[PDB]
Amino acid sequence: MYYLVVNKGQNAFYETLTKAVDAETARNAFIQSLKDDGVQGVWTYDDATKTFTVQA
Repeated sequence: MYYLVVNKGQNAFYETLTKAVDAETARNAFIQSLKDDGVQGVWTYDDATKTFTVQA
């Protein structure tokens, strides 16, 4: 569905919000594009917030 992501590492901050239809879809589909920008990091998304944080 509509989830937002925020990448946090040591010297790079990138966050994007895109329509993913579902959860794991946002987990698999979004993670690719979200990583497509800042793959270097790995995200940890919450359900309470509905946001993933790609941290490297």
